[PDB]
Amino acid sequence: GFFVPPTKGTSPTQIWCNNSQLPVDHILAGSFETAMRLLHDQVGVTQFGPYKQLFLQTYARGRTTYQALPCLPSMYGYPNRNWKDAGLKNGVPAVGLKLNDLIQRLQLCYQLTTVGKFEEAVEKFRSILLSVPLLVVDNKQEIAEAQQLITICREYIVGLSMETERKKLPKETLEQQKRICEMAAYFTHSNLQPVHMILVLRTALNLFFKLKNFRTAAAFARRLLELGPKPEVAQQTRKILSACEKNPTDAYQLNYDMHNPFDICAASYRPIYRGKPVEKCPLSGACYSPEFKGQICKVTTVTEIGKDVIGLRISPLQFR
Amino acid sequence: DELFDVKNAFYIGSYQQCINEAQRVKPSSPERDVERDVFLYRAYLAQRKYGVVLDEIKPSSAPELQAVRMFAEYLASHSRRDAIVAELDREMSRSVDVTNTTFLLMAASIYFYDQNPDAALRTLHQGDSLECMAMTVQILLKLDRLDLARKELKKMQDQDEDATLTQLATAWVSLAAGGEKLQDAYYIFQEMADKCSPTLLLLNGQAACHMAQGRWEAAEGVLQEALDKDSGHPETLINLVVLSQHLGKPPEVTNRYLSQLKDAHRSHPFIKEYRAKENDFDRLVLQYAPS
Repeated sequence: GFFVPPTKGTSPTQIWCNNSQLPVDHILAGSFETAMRLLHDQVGVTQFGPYKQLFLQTYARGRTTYQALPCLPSMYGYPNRNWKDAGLKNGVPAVGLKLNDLIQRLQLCYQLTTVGKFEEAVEKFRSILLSVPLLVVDNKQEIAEAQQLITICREYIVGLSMETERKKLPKETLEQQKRICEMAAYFTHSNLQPVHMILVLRTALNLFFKLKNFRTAAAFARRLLELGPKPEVAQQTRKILSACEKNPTDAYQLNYDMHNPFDICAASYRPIYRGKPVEKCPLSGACYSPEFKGQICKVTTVTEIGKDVIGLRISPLQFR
Repeated sequence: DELFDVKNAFYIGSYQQCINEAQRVKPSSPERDVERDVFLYRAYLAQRKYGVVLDEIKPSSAPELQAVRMFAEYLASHSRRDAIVAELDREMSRSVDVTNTTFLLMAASIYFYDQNPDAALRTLHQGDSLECMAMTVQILLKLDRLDLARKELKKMQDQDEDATLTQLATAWVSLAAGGEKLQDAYYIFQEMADKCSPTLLLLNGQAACHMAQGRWEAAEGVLQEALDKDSGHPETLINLVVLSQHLGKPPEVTNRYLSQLKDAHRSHPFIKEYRAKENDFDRLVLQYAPS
């Protein structure tokens, strides 16, 4: 016999796929269809268009390269994160994106918000949100931070998106104005950080003051002061608040309850109280009124609103 | 061996050095003179100077040179490829020479590119040189059969434990083995660069070994040095892309390296693959997308 053509062994990238349930690991292996399926089932990704750059970019860092014999096609290397104990069967791809990287980029988002560039802020924010399911976290608390990081992103995305619309609506009708005040007050309930929470409270205060809805304005004034704004703002706020006390009454009844638990409709920008029916993005936690079930989330831009899912998977720990 | 330097310079990747020495060498045997010309043109081929080989190697040239020229046209003319493989198939079956190792190496090379590992391997199986063994090792590795590769290695390990060809082969196998073997590979690449010279080939070998283990910062330097010698060197740019992302560089950086690659080699296999990935992604978007 002597010469027998040898049969292919299993490729390193295939090994990675057979070894992980983590999306990024499959993207790193070039297994897009497999990666997309994982993202579709764990979280509810359905519109993968805005995930193109993440995939290609992630994929481009998957394998190193080096030459063997001159003139022949070069060799590819497949660095493993567990290179020490990875046999020729237990390898899993090196990690090229970490939680800290995402948390760090959050600051540019915070900056952009403060200086009023809401549109760019939403991009950076969305960019981080979509990147969380591409992590490979180590411990259980690191998994909580990832979930909390996603939460921050949607909170600001629907909050800022709502605001940019309110600024677009017309301000002629009394109705048109009651609508603006309402939206402005809804922002008041977003969980941003103090420096921003203050900026939106400051805004709502003015709107409600002009709408001669002084009783509700006084409450906004008190919540703002407790946040400890800069001196000038605090002073202005005390001034408006004493004005409001001369006539502690709201002219018009608005569709807003400051004491009844909300959930902003990320599409219509209207309140969905305590136990009312709501449809939520399986990934961002974004909320929508039942009408929108089955539609592509406006916050995530790639997710399906009604979709039932396994849940975010970014750590082997999550597979007991 | 009077052509020891010439060949060695070739294998470690410093082609100009190979070409320079090839010319300083004096025949001293119609055999050696042919062996020399063979490496001279193998070197021009490595530098992608196809025209030089196609024009200078004429019909009356030795059969060893003809083999080289065969690979040269396959490499140069994309259209002439199937016609070449066809003739190669015929020559390979309708005849039985094996003493001509250069022919086997060139023929096996064409088969390698034609993505026909079985034929390349079947051809090499007939050869008997140390290079035939190194090429067999390379192919076995690309076939992901480290086991078959280890066997061939020892085969050449028993024959010449210190030949740079055996040392390079061992490094490839080590890189494939992973784990501890990674440092072995690093040292042979480093020693080689130290003794001979730091060729783009050897520099990237070192970088691959460092990155295998998670030493991204230590790979920085070798990649910088390689890039400084040739912007547009495929392996360097690719490794830079990978390295940039691990060092946390601005995403534009990774992208710049990618674009730089397209500039230097419009049709490199890595560029083609990238394009292919873009394609099935668009295709897959359509598959999941709402109607």
